[PDB]
Amino acid sequence: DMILTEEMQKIMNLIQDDENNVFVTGKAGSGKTTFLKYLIEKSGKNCIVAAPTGIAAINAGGVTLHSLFGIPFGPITPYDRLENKFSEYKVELLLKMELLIIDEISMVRPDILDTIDRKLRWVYESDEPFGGVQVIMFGDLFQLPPVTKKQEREILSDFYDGFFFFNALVFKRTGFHIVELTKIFRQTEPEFINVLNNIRNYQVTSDELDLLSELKDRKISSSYDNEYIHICTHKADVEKINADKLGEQEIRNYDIVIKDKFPESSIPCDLHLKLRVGARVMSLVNDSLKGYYNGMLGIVTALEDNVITVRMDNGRTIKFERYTWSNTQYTLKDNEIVKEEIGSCTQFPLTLAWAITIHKSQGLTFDKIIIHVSHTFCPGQLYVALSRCRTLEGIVSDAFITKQMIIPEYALIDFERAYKSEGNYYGKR
Ligand SMILES: Nc1ncnc2c1ncn2[C@@H]1O[C@H](COP(=O)(O)OP(=O)(O)NP(=O)(O)O)[C@@H](O)[C@H]1O
Ligand SMILES: [K+]
Ligand SMILES: [K+]
Ligand SMILES: [K+]
Ligand SMILES: [K+]
Ligand SMILES: [K+]
Ligand SMILES: [K+]
Ligand SMILES: [K+]
Ligand SMILES: [K+]
Ligand SMILES: [K+]
Ligand SMILES: [Mg+2]
Repeated sequence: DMILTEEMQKIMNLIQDDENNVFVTGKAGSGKTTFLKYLIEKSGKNCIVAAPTGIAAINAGGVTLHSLFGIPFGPITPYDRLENKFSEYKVELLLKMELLIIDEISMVRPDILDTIDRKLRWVYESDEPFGGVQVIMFGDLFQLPPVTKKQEREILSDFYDGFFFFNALVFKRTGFHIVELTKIFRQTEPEFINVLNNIRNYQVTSDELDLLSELKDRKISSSYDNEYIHICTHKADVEKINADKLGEQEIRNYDIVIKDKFPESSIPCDLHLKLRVGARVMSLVNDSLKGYYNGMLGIVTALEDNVITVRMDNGRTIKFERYTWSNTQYTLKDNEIVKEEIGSCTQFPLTLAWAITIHKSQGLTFDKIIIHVSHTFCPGQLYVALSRCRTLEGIVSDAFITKQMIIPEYALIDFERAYKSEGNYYGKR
């Protein structure tokens, strides 16, 4: 099924030289996550996969950056004392790590990368950036940026020119190639692709916003008994919609089981899943053999002790059983890095889905969406919402989309221009 595009080939070609660090990014729905999974499978026996959040790490089959490197919470400046001592076994592990793959790099503050650099140089007793470890980073700055507090920006401001990962001081001493994936798979309509790619970059014309005006529809947007999913900025609004529609009549509760070490912030499913016949639900896992994917929507038709029957919007009925997620850590076996399970959790891979937040929609595909617009969108939020849908016809909004809803981050525009001007490379050569 998978196509290896010229851009994907370029990435694989670059990493044949173990001195090359690489940032892989791409337009919405261009195969970043799929290609990450491909690269990991090809990445050999001294590779560690990490991500900045627990759910992202579980999804990637890796570990959190915080656990791997013992990173404290909050901003660390280059001058803050790093005394966090690793265990002997952790040191032995890191000394065998030849390649570090980081997913969702776009949400990582620059000081995090500098702390990783510092700790690896400490472990390797070396002046070489990252202790000489090869680094491959995947993300999308235009969809999934960091969220920072004012106090955090104020601490970092004396040391950093900006608050994205590429602002890390380590990139005065090393650098990375960039490959952007530009073949879009999710959308197929050139007109839709063109407006999405313009919105992505805040190069959109107030004149394209007319094409989007036809998406506004009061009746559909105010309906909750269709097969649209309501995409909202705020968790509280999503919770209210799902709770209101769930109601209190004939509800069944299904409790999570957690075994051993599995931090709550890593748990990707509901702790106490409450459903009824007729509830709109979304699948949380990819299982091609069983005929569902992460993000697939349906309606509950039956509830039993160990099976939840759901008629999916594609017409297929699926008997969902409980799914088990595995929490791992890396260890050594001989001189090779291997994974070991340290905990697990078990629950039906379903969640209520009349509504979803923009944040929880990240990376997912939908056929029919209702976008609840906001006059206080943050950068990338409208783009993420629109780019969830396969086709223009599947999108409805509750009000006209306007230029006020597209907030630019000019640092990102400048970054893109900078690396392109240097042969798709950023930092020290
Ligand atoms: N190499 C590929 N060849 C063919 N189809 C692909 C390929 N990669 C991805 N797809 C298809 O495109 C869909 C979206 O891929 P995905 O890997 O989620 O992209 P993404 O860039 O991570 N999306 P997003 O995080 O929303 O910007 C997949 O579910 C596949 O159907
Ligand atoms: K594929
Ligand atoms: K290509
Ligand atoms: K290749
Ligand atoms: K090296
Ligand atoms: K990016
Ligand atoms: K920099
Ligand atoms: K553009
Ligand atoms: K909202
Ligand atoms: K039960
Ligand atoms: Mg993705």
